[PDB]
Amino acid sequence: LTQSIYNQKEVTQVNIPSTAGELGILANHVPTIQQLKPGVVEVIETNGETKSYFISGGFATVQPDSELSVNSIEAFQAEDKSLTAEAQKNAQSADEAVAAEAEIELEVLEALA
Amino acid sequence: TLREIEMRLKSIKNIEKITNTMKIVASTKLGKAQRAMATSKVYNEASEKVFENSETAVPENIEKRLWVVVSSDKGLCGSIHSQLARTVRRKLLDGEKLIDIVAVGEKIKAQLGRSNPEQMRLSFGGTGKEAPTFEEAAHIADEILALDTQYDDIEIVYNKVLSGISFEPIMKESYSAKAIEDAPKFGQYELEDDVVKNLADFSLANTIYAAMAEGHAAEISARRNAMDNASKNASDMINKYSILYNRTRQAVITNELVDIITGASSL
Amino acid sequence: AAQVKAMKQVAGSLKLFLAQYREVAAFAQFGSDLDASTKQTLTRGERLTLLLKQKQASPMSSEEMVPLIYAGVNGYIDNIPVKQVEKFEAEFVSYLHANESDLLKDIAATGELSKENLEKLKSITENFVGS
Amino acid sequence: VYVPADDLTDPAPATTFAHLDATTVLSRGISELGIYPAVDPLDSKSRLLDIDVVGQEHYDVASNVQQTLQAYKSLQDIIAILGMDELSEQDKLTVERARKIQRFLSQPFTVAEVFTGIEGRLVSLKDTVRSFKEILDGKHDALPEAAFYMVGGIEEVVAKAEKLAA
Amino acid sequence: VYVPADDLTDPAPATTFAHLDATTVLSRGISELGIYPAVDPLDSKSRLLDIDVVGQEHYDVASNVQQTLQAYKSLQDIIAILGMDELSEQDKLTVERARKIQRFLSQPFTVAEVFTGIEGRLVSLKDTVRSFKEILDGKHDALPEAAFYMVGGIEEVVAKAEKLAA
Repeated sequence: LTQSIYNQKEVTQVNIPSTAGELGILANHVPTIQQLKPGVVEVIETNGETKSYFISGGFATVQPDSELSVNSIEAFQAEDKSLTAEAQKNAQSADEAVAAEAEIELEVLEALA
Repeated sequence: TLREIEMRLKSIKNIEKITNTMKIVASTKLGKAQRAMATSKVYNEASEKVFENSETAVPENIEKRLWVVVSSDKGLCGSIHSQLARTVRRKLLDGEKLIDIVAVGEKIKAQLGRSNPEQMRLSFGGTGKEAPTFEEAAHIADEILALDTQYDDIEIVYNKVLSGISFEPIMKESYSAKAIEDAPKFGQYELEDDVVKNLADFSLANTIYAAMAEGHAAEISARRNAMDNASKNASDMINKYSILYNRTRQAVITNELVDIITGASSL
Repeated sequence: AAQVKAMKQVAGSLKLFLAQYREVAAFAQFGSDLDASTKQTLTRGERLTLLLKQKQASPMSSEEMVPLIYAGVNGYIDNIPVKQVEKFEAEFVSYLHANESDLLKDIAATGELSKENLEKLKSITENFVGS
Repeated sequence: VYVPADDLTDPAPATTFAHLDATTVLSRGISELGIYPAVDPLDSKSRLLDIDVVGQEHYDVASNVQQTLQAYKSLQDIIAILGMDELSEQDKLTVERARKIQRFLSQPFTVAEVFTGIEGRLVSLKDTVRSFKEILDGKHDALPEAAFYMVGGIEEVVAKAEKLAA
Repeated sequence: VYVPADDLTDPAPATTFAHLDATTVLSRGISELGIYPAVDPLDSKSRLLDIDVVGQEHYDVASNVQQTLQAYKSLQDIIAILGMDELSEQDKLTVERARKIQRFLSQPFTVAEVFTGIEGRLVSLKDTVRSFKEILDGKHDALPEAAFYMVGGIEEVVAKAEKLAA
């Protein structure tokens, strides 16, 4: 990604917001892979240390190695909007030129946290 | 002549000012290139290196191949675009005659358009002005899917770099949807019957970003070899043009004084 | 030993600050791939050499030069562009003569700068920042 | 005609060129590369290089060889600094031909058996002309520059290329 | 010796150099390194640096110092930029020994007891040659550069290191 955060050393606990619904991959999980949707992502170290990230797309390749892989475009902490309110209204109102650009930019703001 | 020696000195002596101040500037780019190479080498392999363990390569059927060359339009970077033209050509005659090429940059459109013009119809210039970003990868990868579907054997040609010593001519491969699905050991994955077509386009658009980063490092790590030798060959030209200037000055002082002594002692 | 005593400490660094500056000011223009440690010598030197400008038949006395060169070594003019720095010099020497005409009088009579007179210029640096 | 200190502007050789119908200038830098005879192809001239003497067939080749050898030594600065790889796609092919021509111009003389050991070589006038047409064109462009060194025509180049191919 | 227009082919220096047996070059850049006197160690040469004059003992050590200062000058491109960690362990030691061999060149003058105040130190010849081998042959290369900065002999270096420790 534009940033690189996680090594592949130790098994950890992570949740994923998939297109088949928000799931959870722990330990020797089945190589279940499908595209993720722009939403919140919860990551927790051992003993319950609270962390968080964000995802704007990509898959989550899993192999019987007890280690999860995740790729996206955005990967920052949650701590890191009047212009978006106009960009949201400007997306709601689109003419005959392909609207598709309008709807997609609002599905990433559905998290809003 | 004498008038142009000092004029030709000021050019060569100030060319040394340019080449010597492009050997360390590229050393800063290498630190930015590897951090832009680790942007794509520990990110894309997760969807490829582990994905190549399924080994969906070499479809046995014979169809039209595709070779996408990766380069930047900025020159003065050694012989990157010189051996790359041979690398595609050495496997062409002995690929055979069927091949198509997507040229990336201004320097490569004349490297292959003058040799194989029919083998391409779309090619954009303006790639390497700075460090390439992801947004420009989707502006060319989708255009490969916009022309026609066609090939199921797309292979990317880039330059590997190790220790920054030299470039490396190879031919990496990017699996296609038909090949991806036709895998002998793919049943270990359990995709929920979703779209398997987006798996190829996500990996293909990330091979380009992984090829526009390691080939962007072989450019910098070979630019120095074309800017370091341009400094030791300029210094070998300054010395031979500094001795000649001392010879010409020594000839002016005499051949003018002799012209005075002749005229003065004529009486 | 022929230089003024109030000029060996303000210009003793100016002499060797333009030594590692001739080669870093000529190549710094074509690309913005410079380091913050190498480009900073140009951000100060481009004003120092611009400070050394002087109009025809306009000789500035010794008591009017020591203030300026002390700020150049400390780099208190790096924010002002290469356009107003020449005007910065125009209305900085006229302010100190109406603010501390006593300091201008002692240096023009003694030429010696102790540890007390150097801290006097610190307060002069806090008043042109809003101008 | 001896030339003092490699100075053709010297008053002694400069007044000699006018009395000569054909000049064969030898260069010192050419002899340092190993090219014998060191006949400078850009300074040796003759009054018989016209179409009224040898025709258009010989004049076309001679005018094409001098143009190739000029394009290589006019870009000698870029080659000696930026390297041969910093050239265009055609100005890199002309250099390849010129380096072959510049060495194919070299010829073992009959008296050169004591300095080189290679037998003496005498090449006909018309045999030389067609040998350059098979170098300027797409023919024999796969052979290296060492196949044209100390050679008399292409008929001996292939004889060396026969040893080279094995 | 002065050189007009930096021309060593000028008749004034060239005729003067023919009578000289040795040259002592003082570089201003060496004085910037804190080296006093500022004798440039790589440009100053002599005719009496031969085994038929000074022997094999004096020649080997003197030919091993300047080659490391030439190595340091060639590795000066990466020390002032990339650092001292991208080197081979022997090349790390080479630059290290170069720092040890460049600081030890400095020597306090006896006539500088008024301008510097440092007690003068005059070193003999045979004690100087023996001192360098005890600095080059991996002996006590852990002490800082302050133990070699402006020192005389080797029995005073270790004696100074006993004062620098505490």
